[PDB]
Amino acid sequence: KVFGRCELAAAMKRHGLDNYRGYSLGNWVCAAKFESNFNTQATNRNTDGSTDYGILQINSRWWCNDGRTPGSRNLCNIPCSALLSSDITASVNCAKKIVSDGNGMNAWVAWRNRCKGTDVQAWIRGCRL
Repeated sequence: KVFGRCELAAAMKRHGLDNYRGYSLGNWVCAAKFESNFNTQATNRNTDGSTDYGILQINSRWWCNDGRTPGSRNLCNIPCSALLSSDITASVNCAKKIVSDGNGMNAWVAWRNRCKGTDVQAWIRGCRL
């Protein structure tokens, strides 16, 4: 499904992402917008054989297992198909593990490119949270 901006902000908040590891809610909403355009079913193939899955475009080489990626490490221990669900729970749980990995939100290229620095709070203004 395609989440509406405020609808997603409320779901990610309910799931403890506001200020998780030092990143305010807007950072996460901003990452979702440029990563998948709020679509839980987005997928994208990479030159190395991996695919990025879901609302947060979590990569199959290190994080989830899709059974077709050479060098798969499955560090969130989850099938990549669980990440395309309408329930963002599995994507959120795995993102909490990715961000804890000593680099933070730099794991998401769209985030470092389009969100890091800007007024990320704009992503949450006008919503009831």
